[PDB]
Amino acid sequence: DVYAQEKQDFVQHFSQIVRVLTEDEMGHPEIGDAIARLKEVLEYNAIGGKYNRGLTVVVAFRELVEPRKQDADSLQRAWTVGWCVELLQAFFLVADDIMDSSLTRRGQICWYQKPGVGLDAINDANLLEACIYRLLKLYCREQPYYLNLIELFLQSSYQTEIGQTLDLLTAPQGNVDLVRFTEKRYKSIVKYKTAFYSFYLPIAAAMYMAGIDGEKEHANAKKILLEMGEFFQIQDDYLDLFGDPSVTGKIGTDIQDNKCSWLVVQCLQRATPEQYQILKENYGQKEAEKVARVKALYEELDLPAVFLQYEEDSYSHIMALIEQYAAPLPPAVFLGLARKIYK
Amino acid sequence: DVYAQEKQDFVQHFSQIVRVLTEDEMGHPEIGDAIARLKEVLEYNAIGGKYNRGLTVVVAFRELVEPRKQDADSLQRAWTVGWCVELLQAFFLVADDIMDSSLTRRGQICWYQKPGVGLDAINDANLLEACIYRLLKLYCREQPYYLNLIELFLQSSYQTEIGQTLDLLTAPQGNVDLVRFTEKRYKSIVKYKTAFYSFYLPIAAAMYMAGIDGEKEHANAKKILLEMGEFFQIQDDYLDLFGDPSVTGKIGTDIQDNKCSWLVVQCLQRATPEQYQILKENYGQKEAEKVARVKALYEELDLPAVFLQYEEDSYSHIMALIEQYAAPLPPAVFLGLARKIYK
Ligand SMILES: O=P(O)(O)C(Nc1cncc(-c2ccc(OC3CC3)cc2)c1)P(=O)(O)O
Ligand SMILES: O=P(O)(O)C(Nc1cncc(-c2ccc(OC3CC3)cc2)c1)P(=O)(O)O
Ligand SMILES: [Mg+2]
Ligand SMILES: [Mg+2]
Ligand SMILES: [Mg+2]
Ligand SMILES: [Mg+2]
Ligand SMILES: [Mg+2]
Ligand SMILES: [Mg+2]
Repeated sequence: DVYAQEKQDFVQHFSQIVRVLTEDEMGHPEIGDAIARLKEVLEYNAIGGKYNRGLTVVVAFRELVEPRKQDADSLQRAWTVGWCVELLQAFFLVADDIMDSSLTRRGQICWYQKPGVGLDAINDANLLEACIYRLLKLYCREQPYYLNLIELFLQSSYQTEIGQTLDLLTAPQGNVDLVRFTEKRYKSIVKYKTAFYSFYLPIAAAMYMAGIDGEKEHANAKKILLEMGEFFQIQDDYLDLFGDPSVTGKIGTDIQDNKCSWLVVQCLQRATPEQYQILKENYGQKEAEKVARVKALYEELDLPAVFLQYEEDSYSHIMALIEQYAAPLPPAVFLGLARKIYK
Repeated sequence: DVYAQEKQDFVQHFSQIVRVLTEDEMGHPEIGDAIARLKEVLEYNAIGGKYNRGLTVVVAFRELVEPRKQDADSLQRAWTVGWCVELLQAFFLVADDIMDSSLTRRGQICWYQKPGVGLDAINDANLLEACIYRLLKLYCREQPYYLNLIELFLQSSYQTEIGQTLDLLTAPQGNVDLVRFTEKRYKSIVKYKTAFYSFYLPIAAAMYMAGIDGEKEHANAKKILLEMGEFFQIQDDYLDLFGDPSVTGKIGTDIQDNKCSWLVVQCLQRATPEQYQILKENYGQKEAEKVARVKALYEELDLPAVFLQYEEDSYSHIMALIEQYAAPLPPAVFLGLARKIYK
């Protein structure tokens, strides 16, 4: 497994990331304390996930750059850009945990819930974002792809924030939202909030690094990668309720938070008028027994079996798209990523 | 007054800003609702201030570009970059109001306190930031200063966030912070959190637009502008307690929030050991009568008279720096800005 090959080296590069985001400022002692808080934020929030998004940059970089061109410094730029994707994820999750009222993430208490943090985490999150652009500058400023990468990271943030905005608008707290939970809406939300940054962004970064900047090549990749990202979010929604928390590292809140989850969309498609009422009376509320009634309804409509069927169909579909749109890129780029997310 | 001259035109340009941040996406109807929320965020949070930071870009642009070079399109790029500074301010204040537990801003209830907003304002704030880079791209992508401006806005966010981090670390909630409130610390905080973005950023943007990109020219400007920004923050601290709220548009929270304010630093420099105890027992707490005891202590040490003296000295100092460091730039660039902030 090519991801598992490259993991140790990727993670080991983190202490260099952190040294450089501190060595950058030994000329300014007055900001010493702030830099120490930054280190602590990086350590708590950039570590402990699966690193799939960041590793995708590195794996794809290997497969796209001719190996005589993979010198020490280029590899280091690749690992650094991979870490920039992980920093963007860390930015997003720290903020999302506050907005979703979350408890745990990656198996530990959410950063904002730590005593002494609280809403200061808003600034913490934005420092994570700022780190991306400081790394790009320190490591890629003289490369012909520098501007492409900056604009890709910015554009990806914007798309993700537009996605989040739709996610929030579709889920107002304390209000019966069932009319709004449709398939068309669901697919838009997830395209913008997850698919661009989690799937297009890292492969696109590696494309740009390898000097593949053509509009058609990017557009072809993107047809594959946005569909994979949609499946990824549906799986994330399913696991929010049916996953095992010692594996997912987090406790699901989608029903309480009134979310336009794939599950609730599937539910609505199938429920009898009576079941529609159960959903209505119980969805989007804090009360544990209300949450449980919803979950029972989902199990009564074999939504877990529906998810298992959908996963097999989506896998066939994604593979068909790799057949249609991968060339001229190595199909292994996309296949290694599909292996990481299916089963 | 050159600021007052250019104001009407600046403000009128806002509806174009908003049209372009919406016309940009008529090819993507699925995100329609999100774009409507964006418009609403822009309207509530980018409007109602004094526009000094954004206007500084435009005023400075006029004074630095030779007028035969001030065509219709260049002016429009100037007003747009001015609006990018105002968007950055709007980003910062929306987030800062949540973190400082604020009530009002610019004479209306803070965005996050509106019913139905709450911590969704975190995403709202970040959309404001994203707008900057979308405007730079749409209006300045083909200009030789494009990258300079992107890197200046990013670097300015980073510095401001580092400043904020020091502000928060120096003011932990529910803890007696008096030992940490020193002059040296105070000056660092304000340099980073306010001075870079409020004073260096807008003049630097206009410098870059006029093709003045030299390291020494930027460094000279910056010596002037960071000192002005320090005075600006001290005045902001003074007004937090002693300003009239129908003028400031906001209610001050520095004493409750346990802030390393210029006032508390001045207080510590002057208090008898007994007064030091009053401060200690009353600073940083929610209780209205505790706040009032602190204010009475400040008045007992004639801190308002100390501020009035300091303002006159700082004004003389800034003017001396304009004499030393303005050339080769027109001194009117800096003088018009000092007129806007002193008295
Ligand atoms: O990991 P999670 O299950 O919590 C997913 N988290 C996730 C997925 N896709 C995008 C985000 C995200 C990104 C930025 C956000 O706001 C910050 C920009 C200000 C909020 C959420 C967060 P979700 O809440 O959508 O099920
Ligand atoms: O307008 P205010 O009196 O409230 C001043 N506001 C202000 C001045 N300088 C910088 C900020 C600022 C910028 C960004 C912030 O956090 C966002 C980056 C995430 C928080 C505060 C806010 P302050 O709270 O320092 O007296
Ligand atoms: Mg979440
Ligand atoms: Mg979420
Ligand atoms: Mg989820
Ligand atoms: Mg404030
Ligand atoms: Mg503040
Ligand atoms: Mg203030």
